[PDB]
Amino acid sequence: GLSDGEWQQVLNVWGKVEADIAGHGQEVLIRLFTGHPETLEKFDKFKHLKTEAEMKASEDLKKHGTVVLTALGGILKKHAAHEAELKPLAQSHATKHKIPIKYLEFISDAIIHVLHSKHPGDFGADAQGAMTKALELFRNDIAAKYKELGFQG
Amino acid sequence: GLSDGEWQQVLNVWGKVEADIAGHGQEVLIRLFTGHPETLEKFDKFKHLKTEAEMKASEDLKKHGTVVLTALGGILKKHAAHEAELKPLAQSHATKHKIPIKYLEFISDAIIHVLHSKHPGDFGADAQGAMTKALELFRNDIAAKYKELGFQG
Ligand code: HEM
Ligand code: HEM
Ligand SMILES: [Co+2]
Ligand SMILES: [Co+2]
Ligand SMILES: [O]
Ligand SMILES: [O]
Repeated sequence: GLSDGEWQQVLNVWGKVEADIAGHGQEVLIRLFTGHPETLEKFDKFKHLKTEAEMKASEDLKKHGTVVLTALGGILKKHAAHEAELKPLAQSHATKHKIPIKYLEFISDAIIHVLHSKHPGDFGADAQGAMTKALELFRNDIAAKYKELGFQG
Repeated sequence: GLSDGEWQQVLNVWGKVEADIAGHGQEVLIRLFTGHPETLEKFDKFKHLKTEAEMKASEDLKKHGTVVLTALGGILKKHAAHEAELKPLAQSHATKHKIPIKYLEFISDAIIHVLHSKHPGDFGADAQGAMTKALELFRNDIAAKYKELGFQG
């Protein structure tokens, strides 16, 4: 896992990328295609390109390089924002509060019941099943952080 | 994982909680402590409450109810926002493009290389280490989806 300052280092350098995404995208695919030419074979519109000069001249490769870094940028920013909220929760529940995963199952059961009983119109079998799965994802994320810190519970 | 409609149910359902989070929180915690009393003994500020009467009467149990459901709401929203960008990318690259994990390593190395080259000033040893881990987490997320869909990456 990444520390708070590491995630901030990644967002910090990604700001520099987004400021000239067209050029960065170009260089990254040329770096890919020259270093590992088997990768060029997946791209119908590019596999004809033989040299760095032809690849730099390809408007298609330029535009796809931007499509790739735009998508990556968005996914890393989303990953970082999930971690900024998950990490301190996991940290405190592990080391200070000392809450076994089982107890998080208990509170998950409670959340489902209170929701069924207070908002049954908005909480059918399908929503109840959706909310059940979402709370399992939340506990598995805490659980994957508990193993990292070596918290036994 | 969950379908777009499932997440939308969870998010709809969450809306009805945010209308009265104080009350919802209070009942979840009271339902938790009555059902499983060992959970009350992790709260050094609530373990003096013996009855449901004392518990409904606690200003701070109620305020802690709001803290729990707020944080849980926040984290599930960020979880869903990450998935919504991971899923389509994993889908297309597994089923249509058929891109093995190995190739995602190559493009990861290329991004790191071009950032070392073009932006040393925002990309020293620590920042490079940070990005290396961040792209590892990205590949793992993709690899986890590859398993679900049956694609051998
Ligand atoms: C960080 C890594 C990557 C990102 C963020 C990324 C992102 C994308 C995006 C957004 C698309 C267009 C929408 C889509 O089809 O899903 C795309 C298309 C594609 N990607 Fe990737 N990709 C990555 C790595 C790779 C690698 C390593 C390869 C091949 C070696 C690859 C091959 C392709 C191909 C063939 C297409 C279709 C191109 C076309 O039809 O014009 N991707 N990629
Ligand atoms: C959905 C599940 C849970 C969420 C979202 C959650 C969230 C939080 C938050 C945001 C805090 C305050 C910040 C912090 O210290 O980390 C907190 C504190 C705490 N949580 Fe949790 N929690 C959950 C489940 C549990 C369970 C099951 C227990 C115990 C059985 C527990 C015990 C505590 C304790 C003891 C504190 C310290 C309270 C104090 O001294 O004032 N949590 N929780
Ligand atoms: Co999560
Ligand atoms: Co991710
Ligand atoms: O790509
Ligand atoms: O909590």
